[PDB]
Amino acid sequence: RPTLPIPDLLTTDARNRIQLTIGAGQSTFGGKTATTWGYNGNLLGPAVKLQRGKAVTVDIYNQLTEETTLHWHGLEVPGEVDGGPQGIIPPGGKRSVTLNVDQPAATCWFHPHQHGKTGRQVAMGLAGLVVIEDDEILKLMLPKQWGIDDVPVIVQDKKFSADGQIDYQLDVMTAAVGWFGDTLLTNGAIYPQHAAPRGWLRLRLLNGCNARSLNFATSDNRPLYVIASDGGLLPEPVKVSELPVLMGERFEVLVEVNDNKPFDLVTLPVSQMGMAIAPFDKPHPVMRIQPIAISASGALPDTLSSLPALPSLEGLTVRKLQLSMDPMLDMMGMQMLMEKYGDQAMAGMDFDFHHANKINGQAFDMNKPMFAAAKGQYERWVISGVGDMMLHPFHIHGTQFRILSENGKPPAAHRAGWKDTVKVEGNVSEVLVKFNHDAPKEHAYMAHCHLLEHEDTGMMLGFTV
Ligand SMILES: [Cu+2]
Ligand SMILES: [Cu+2]
Repeated sequence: RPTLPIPDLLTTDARNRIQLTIGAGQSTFGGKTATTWGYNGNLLGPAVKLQRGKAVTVDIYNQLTEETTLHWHGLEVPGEVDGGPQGIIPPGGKRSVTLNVDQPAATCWFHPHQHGKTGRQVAMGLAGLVVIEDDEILKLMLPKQWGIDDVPVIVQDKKFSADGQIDYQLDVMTAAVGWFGDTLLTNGAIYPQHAAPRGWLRLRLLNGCNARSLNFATSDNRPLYVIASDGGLLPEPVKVSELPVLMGERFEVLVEVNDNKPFDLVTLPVSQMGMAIAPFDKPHPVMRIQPIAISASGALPDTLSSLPALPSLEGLTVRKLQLSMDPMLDMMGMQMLMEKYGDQAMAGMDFDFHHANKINGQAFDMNKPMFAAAKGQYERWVISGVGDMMLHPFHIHGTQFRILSENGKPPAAHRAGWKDTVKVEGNVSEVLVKFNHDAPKEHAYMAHCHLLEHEDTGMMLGFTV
């Protein structure tokens, strides 16, 4: 196996600046070359490291021949630096943003948010990481050797043309069910291996797929200790045998490397339209873990953090957000899916498409924020997928929120801490959300489905603070 590539840990320079160059290059998948995009590279990006309470200025150089934006998914920052569809960086141009980090330690990420082209731009290779650190987390003695026992794991699927190029399309099928492929990448590589010291291994898992949900496990069924979610440390570790991860969600887990036998991190088949088509109809290797006898001292603490209590529900503003899809889109999309793949496309399951996906009866309008949310006050947002059968990992910019109910039930323990994404699929979810920073109509916050093709075809709204 190839060794697992490790995104460079990128810190501020002497003048508190960081440089990111967005550019086209070449990558190789199964010996066949593909044009790919990356941040400071051919593909994917670095891990930008940030400290709570410390400002940094990021200089962003768009070296593509098309417009793009740069969104910091998970970051509690004003709209002005949030990099939504309004944050155009012109081809060949430079834009600088100041990030004043004021949130708990977490693994966040960044990616484009170009109007109607987010799916393509992510599919082409653009994604990076954000490692936020604070006073508190460094006291825990968690594994911390970057790329040795503290390893990022960005898992993505791609579809390739016969000639080896990435095969991306926003068409009627993918507008309905999302863009998905038959090849799995782990930090850009096909089934790589990582050499992990005996003791404890920390994986910072990111589901960077456009539309594919994942469910992580190990090949020999050893447990995963979930220590962190989108927005940071849980109160204490949650021990699981498997870990579902929605598009754009991050979890950090520890895995015990307690002997010398190699094992795989795998993803288990999911029940989501399109996603159980072979070879994802069976458990699928993500990466091979090879135990090695080199120095490590990371540990699993009993107690990780203390989070605030859920706010009292009494008197909070409630906002309804009804997710919907044009029924003509669902029919045609599911029709083209069967025409392409056949029966397996429905395993586990019991006309201008460009504006067919909606929230509150409206496809995204960049010039029309849907509402003004309060600043510094909890609100209760109620997001409903009643009426359609698709999966909608619902993401809200400018915040880390608490899940009160997820798609019918109180959240699983490992999902009860800080989240920026909530599952919506045929039912209704509730979040307790607070915005610590402002966003004017000219640089509004987004709230949207993170199934990228849904977002690109209207399942997004803007809101101010
Ligand atoms: Cu985001
Ligand atoms: Cu959706």
